[PDB]
Amino acid sequence: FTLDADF
Amino acid sequence: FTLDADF
Amino acid sequence: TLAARIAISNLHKQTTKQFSKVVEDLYRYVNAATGKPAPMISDDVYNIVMENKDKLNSAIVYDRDFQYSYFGFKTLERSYLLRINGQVAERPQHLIMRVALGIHGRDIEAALETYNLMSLKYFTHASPTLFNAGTPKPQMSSCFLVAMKEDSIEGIYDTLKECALISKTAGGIGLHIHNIRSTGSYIAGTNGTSNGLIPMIRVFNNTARYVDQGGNKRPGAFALYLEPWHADIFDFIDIRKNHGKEEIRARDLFPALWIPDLFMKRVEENGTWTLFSPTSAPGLSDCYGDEFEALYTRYEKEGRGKTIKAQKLWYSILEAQTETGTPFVVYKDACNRKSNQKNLGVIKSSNLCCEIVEYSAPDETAVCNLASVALPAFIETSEDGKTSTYNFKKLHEIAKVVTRNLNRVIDRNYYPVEEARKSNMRHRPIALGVQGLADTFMLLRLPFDSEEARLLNIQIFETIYHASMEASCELAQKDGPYETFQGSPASQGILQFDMWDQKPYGMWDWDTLRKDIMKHGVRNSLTMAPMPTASTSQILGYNECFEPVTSNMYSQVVNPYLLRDLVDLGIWDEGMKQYLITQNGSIQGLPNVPQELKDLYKTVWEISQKTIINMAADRSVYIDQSHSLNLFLRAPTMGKLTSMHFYGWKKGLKTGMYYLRTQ
Amino acid sequence: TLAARIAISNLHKQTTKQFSKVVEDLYRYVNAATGKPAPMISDDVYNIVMENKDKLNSAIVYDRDFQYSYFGFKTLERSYLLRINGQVAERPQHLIMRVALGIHGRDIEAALETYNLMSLKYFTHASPTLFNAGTPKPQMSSCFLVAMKEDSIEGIYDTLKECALISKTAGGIGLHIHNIRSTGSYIAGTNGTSNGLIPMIRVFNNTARYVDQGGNKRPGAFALYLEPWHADIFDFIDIRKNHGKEEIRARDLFPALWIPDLFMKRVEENGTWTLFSPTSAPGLSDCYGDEFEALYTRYEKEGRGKTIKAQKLWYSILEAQTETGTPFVVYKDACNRKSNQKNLGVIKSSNLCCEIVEYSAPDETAVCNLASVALPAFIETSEDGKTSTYNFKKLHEIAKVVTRNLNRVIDRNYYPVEEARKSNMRHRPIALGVQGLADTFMLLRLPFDSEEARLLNIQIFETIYHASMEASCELAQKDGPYETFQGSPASQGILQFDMWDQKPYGMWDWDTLRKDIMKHGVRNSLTMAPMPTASTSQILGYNECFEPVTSNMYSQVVNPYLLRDLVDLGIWDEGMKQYLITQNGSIQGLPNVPQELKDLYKTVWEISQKTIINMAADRSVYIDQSHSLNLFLRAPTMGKLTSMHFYGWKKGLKTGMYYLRTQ
Repeated sequence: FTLDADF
Repeated sequence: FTLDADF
Repeated sequence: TLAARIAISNLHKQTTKQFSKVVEDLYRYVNAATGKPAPMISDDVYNIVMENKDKLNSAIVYDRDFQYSYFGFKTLERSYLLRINGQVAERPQHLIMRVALGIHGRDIEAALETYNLMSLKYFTHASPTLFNAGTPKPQMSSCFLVAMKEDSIEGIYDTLKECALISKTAGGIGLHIHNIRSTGSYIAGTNGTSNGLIPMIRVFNNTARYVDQGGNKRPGAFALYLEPWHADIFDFIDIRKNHGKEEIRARDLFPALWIPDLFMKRVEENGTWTLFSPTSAPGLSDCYGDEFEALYTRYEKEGRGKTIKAQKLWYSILEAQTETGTPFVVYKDACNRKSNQKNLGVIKSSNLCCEIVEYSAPDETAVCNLASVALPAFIETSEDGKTSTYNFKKLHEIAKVVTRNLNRVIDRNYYPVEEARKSNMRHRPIALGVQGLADTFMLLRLPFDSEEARLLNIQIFETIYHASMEASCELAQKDGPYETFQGSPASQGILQFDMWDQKPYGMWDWDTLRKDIMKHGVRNSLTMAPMPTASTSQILGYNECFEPVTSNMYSQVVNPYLLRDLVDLGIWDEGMKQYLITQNGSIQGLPNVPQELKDLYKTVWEISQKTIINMAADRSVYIDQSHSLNLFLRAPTMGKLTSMHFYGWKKGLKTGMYYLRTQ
Repeated sequence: TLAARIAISNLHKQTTKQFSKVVEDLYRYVNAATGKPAPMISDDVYNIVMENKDKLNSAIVYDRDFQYSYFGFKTLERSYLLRINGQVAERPQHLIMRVALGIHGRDIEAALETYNLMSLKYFTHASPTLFNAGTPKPQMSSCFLVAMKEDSIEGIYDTLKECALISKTAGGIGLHIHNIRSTGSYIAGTNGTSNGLIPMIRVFNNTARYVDQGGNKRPGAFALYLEPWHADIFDFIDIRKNHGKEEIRARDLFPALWIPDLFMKRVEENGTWTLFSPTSAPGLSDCYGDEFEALYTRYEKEGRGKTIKAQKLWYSILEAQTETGTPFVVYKDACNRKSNQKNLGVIKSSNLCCEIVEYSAPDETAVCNLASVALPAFIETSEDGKTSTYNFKKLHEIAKVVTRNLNRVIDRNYYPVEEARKSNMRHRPIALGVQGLADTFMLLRLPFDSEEARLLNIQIFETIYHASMEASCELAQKDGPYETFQGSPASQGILQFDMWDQKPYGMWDWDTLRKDIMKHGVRNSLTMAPMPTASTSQILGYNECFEPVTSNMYSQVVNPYLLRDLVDLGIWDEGMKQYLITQNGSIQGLPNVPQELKDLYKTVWEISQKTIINMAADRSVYIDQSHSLNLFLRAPTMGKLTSMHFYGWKKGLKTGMYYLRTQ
């Protein structure tokens, strides 16, 4: 679970 | 079409 | 078998014996999972039991619980006896005493008379009555006949609502849809047209399935009624067909044909038949006989529909019937010409099982509650030798009791929709039936197709019809005639056999009765509608209703009577069990069985459907409403079927055919 | 292409030119097949046209019919222009003049102002308005938000009825079902339990399909709204899933999540989440924010439901969204905290396209009528050189007109159900939107993700919001405030940006407006809800609403702006057509295209969804209701998606996600 990703 | 048959 | 007493004794060991205390528990019951207090007994019956518990507890003869068979009792346990957190709280006698109170309320005399006769197996009430009698929302009625309210989304969806409300409780549905416009029809305020009955049917199919929730026994199937001039007729009759596009079928609903005489003549004379949309040709379903034929022929002239070859439809109908057993056949003109309800208006359908013939409109949903008399229970030894007497006086008197019961039910019923209450409080129809005709013939040593069986059939139904009309006239002396009595055939002294232009058989005094009726009226607009009795007859251990046996075996249900005889001849052995299984349950063409046994244990596939049809014709003159005439064909042929239909049709049958059971 | 003028000129050759006469024909029309007189114009508009025909016929500039493209006009012909026995009676200008009258009635001034601006492509009204305006039963509204009436067969079936009535006319549905008990729940007076939402959903699926009749354009799809604490939540979100049992799916309805902030926190902090049946835990949908979290946590304490791992649900939601593009995501607390309708009660759903945020209850069905402004139409040359001005004064003034229109519609609308009329006459919500943001950025030579595009976006929505509130305040001076105005945020001088705790951008005078509003009220409780604009933008020749372009090609729809530039550089050839097809419509990574063109013609898969989300966040402070935020993922990953959701969620978005469009 990650809230810091390249989108 | 037949009305006279063995039933 | 001895497995019965094992299971029964074991139920006894897991259930309290004092009725008042089982009522207490049932009434005090609480849903442990939810903390909700969840009573299984009405207030008024609980009270009644409490105000009478001594008198009630000691009338119960718990021995009578053994008078059931293994398959019978398991039917009772599996679906009927009230349960508490997963297992059985009620004994058979409790169910019975509870049903008796639910019917009779404060009339403890009657309640005890009902308890006694039922527990001795003289009669039984329909399943919804066994389920719900004495319980908080006592929905006791089996039948609802619903008019499609209007050819509009509002009408359609109002009807669907109503049907969900009905199906949710007990109660099957006969729904007539003659007034719905067909595929291609114009819709105001749009350039699209109607996709006809089939899509609308799929809606009802879907709602039928939805209303079936958990612990299965909130059923209530749908039969749908259509006149064969409807433009969507060819799709309609294929509803249950095993193949074709799964968006044009509807596998949980039943097609029933509401056939005018005209259709049959056109077919016979190999003529034309015209399809209409109700929009392009209004009123067809609101007249019958001559009126309809005039009106129809005019629309035909005016070019209002599409003409085909009548025998095209006919052929298709036969193919659906062969492959699926449906559509059912009920003759619209026989039903209307010969109904004591004809002062109400044109009747537009029968019911789920094709036995009810009652008037319905958008504001009036016809209801019926049903019970059945156990015919074998009136068999008596003479001053012996004979043991070849039927006690028609006992039968007359039980029918009297059953009639009074079915009347109480009308008043003590909880109606699922206001249309049903309005209808039933107005006309008060009732429906008596029978089980064990086959047993009775057998016990009296009568072949089903004998002239004795033919005579006994007639006498039986004459006394039930007589008894019920008599009991009913008595009630009208106590409470007044039902609201719409004035103007009926019966007010004119026309009774059912009269309407078939027949003298009654005369074993009972019809003139005195007829005199009394014109004088005082009747409480009930209708009284008799012999019905399928599927599971009730199973509990009593008797053959379905008024039909011959289908087998002398089943899974290894061996005909008690057959078996007795085989033994009384020793010829019953071990290589004997061997034959009746290897042949589906027949005894004919066996090497060493007396001819007389062969003639007596004819299987329904071995009996002439002509015989069948005659007997239904014979009893029909004493049948107020109709009856669920299943037909059985050996090696079905399109011609056999055509003959069978026109034969019953010409015999003036109302219900020409229920299921077609085959090969 | 030149195929447009060919088709258009050929429509001209097959249609009468005098408007009054096409009205005559449309109004006099008769269904030849049925002999039914079948008018396509209302009485009141027919009359109006007759009482004004000279003035009306000569205002029409039939040249303006050419201002449409090939794909555009064919969209108009195929579905929009009124037909007579199979072929097109109306010209584009007729459709427009008819819509103009249907909106304005006797106000010929306004009608002419609307005709002019529309025909010049300044704005357009939603599809149902184009279909129905000026016609006999003018159902002009696009949106209905329906409350499930009650957790009972009556409520369910009453709701289903209502939805069929709505779907039948124009109009999509957002239906909230939070109050329906889940699988296994107790039902009084039976030992069966509920089979939950899925069976009940299949009923609605079925009715959705049924209500779609012939000549296809009686659609009106369903979106269904559920809070994620509902015990049936895991089945609910899989409705559109491509596999699994075909008796647990429902392929024509859309799942939309009505998500409390609490759900998102639980997920984030990797904590617990509890499922409840509404029965076991009442009121959850009738409070929000703090109230809800207190109430919820208590039910959690009291052991009323089933606790899982929050990220279990979360994971499932993401999988449904990946595979199907649904469920949609709308934040229940953002919607309620920031709604001018908060004096009405808790809002329980959005709509079919996730842009409407309006109050609904069993007796109140929220309605909205929509129109969209054509953003590119306000682009102007300066005192040239520039051609790099947006005319915000013209935009302000058109928005003013569109607002007055949408108000007329409220009054001249034919409501399909009484709940819809009661709702709309009370609060008078309105919904302005836009198309051509992408075009506009392009024409101004602004990359979608530039700081200029970011600024222009803000200014645009500030002037539309300002304009509409101003036009609306004017109406309240003419007719009084809408019935429930007193007590709203706006009555307190709290406007939408205030509710986001933000100073407005200040290109317009908000204090004077705010002063006027507190003084006089507003006619409309809400005014702005930018929407999908699917086919209307297609007719105008602009990109969908407020999103970037998805391609620079399509089938061979070649970006007019891209193309212009390629040519102005000669580099556009024949082996040029070759690249933009071989790559799905991108120009990046092409060898010989100026960087500036690359940056300008970024495809939405090439734009950062963070950028997207920021811009929606920026404009959202001026959005009364919400907007249909589609999200586009390149190579979707569960983590990418989680980040994207919490990002918009933390940004305070109301609609966190509409469709998830992928790969």
